[PDB]
Amino acid sequence: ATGDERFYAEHLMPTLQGLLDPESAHRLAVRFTSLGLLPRARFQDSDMLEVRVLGHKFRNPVGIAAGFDKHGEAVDGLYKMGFGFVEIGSVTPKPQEGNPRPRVFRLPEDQAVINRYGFNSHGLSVVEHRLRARQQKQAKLTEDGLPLGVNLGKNKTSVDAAEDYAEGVRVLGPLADYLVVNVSSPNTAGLRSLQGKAELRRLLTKVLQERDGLRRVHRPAVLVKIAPDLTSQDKEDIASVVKELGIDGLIVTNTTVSRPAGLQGALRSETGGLSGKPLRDLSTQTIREMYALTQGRVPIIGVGGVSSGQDALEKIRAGASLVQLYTALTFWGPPVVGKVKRELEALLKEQGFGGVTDAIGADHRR
Ligand SMILES: Cc1cc2nc3c(=O)[nH]c(=O)nc-3n(C[C@H](O)[C@H](O)[C@H](O)COP(=O)(O)O)c2cc1C
Ligand SMILES: C/C(=C/CC/C(C)=C/Cc1c(O)c(Cl)c(C)c(C=O)c1O)[C@H](C)O
Ligand SMILES: O=C(O)c1cc(=O)[nH]c(=O)[nH]1
Repeated sequence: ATGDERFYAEHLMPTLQGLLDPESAHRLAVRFTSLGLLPRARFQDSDMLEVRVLGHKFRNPVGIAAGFDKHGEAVDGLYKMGFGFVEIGSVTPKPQEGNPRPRVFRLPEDQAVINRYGFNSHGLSVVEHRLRARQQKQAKLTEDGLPLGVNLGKNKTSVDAAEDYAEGVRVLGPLADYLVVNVSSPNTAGLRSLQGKAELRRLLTKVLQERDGLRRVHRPAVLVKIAPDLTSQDKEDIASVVKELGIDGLIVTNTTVSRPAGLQGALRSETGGLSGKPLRDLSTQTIREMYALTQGRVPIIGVGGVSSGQDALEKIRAGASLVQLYTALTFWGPPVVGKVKRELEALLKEQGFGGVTDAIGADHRR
């Protein structure tokens, strides 16, 4: 390990967290990142970490999960941090405030967070203009193995969920390498019901028609982000719809409304989605299930509790082609990105994989 990793993890981050409420801390993190005020990213990505998936090259398989940069303000700073790809959002069609404060909570004893933001969003028009200001810069980044994802949500008061997602495809689709249909936020009433077979089929048919209507150079992959709290029936149904419609991939998983036995944080019974270590293995097992149900033919972005190279490799071996993290960044700071990549490379070598690609779904072939 490096000195930076230790300093951030043991001293700087815990000290700053002791001084700032979680939302203020988040806002400062976005601001600092957007301005490029970050420790020097020492880790050079090796060829072993390159993944080709979703019609793109990814320089490394470690991305920033949705919810950190909700409004597309810090994309370049996130690449500077060493992320192989950036996902922004969720973005709603109209601007909306989200829930009253406080709405984010740290569980330090669990290395977890609970949030109930409720899709606070600058809205499609603001984010569209923000991305347009760097659209050609992004085109070059994408070509150089650094793709951009855009995660779409729906407004609280909308009377037509499918039309909300359709508007997101039309407005932000042309600026994204991939789009995410987020039907798994636990913080918007009725949203998770869109994961049901009939609702999902209707919704995704509309989303895919809108995507297919975009010009070729502006036509993103479409992925669906799912909950960790689905029944076996729900998962079978999602896999069936994914295959029927030719959905490009899955993001597995969002936060959990479960509260695993053993949580110690004083704030464990706050309403919202739980992220970080207590989610890790629930997410891994959901990746494992979804990979098997889709016969390994549908790319999966694995997310939930990734804080180390071992966490990343477990999700990759379970069937993820790429991974994302968020909560680990909140505890360990920017050095966690290089840490995960360096550990992942070392483990791939130790386990006799030629690269990340060889390890994808390896557990299913044991
Ligand atoms: C504060 C916070 C805000 C989030 N906002 C979003 C969001 O807007 N859209 C989304 O799809 N996921 C959102 N997520 C979920 C993350 O993208 C990710 O699925 C989840 O936190 C698991 O990863 P982690 O354990 O590495 O944080 C959010 C998570 C947190 C902690
Ligand atoms: C350059 C940086 C300075 C960070 C200062 C700080 C105090 C971060 C903790 C933190 C939290 O405590 C919490 Cl609760 C959240 C949600 C977030 C959400 O992002 C979060 O970043 C970052 C590391 O990129
Ligand atoms: O905005 C939020 O509350 C939010 C959205 C989401 O998809 N996941 C999450 O944990 N929080």
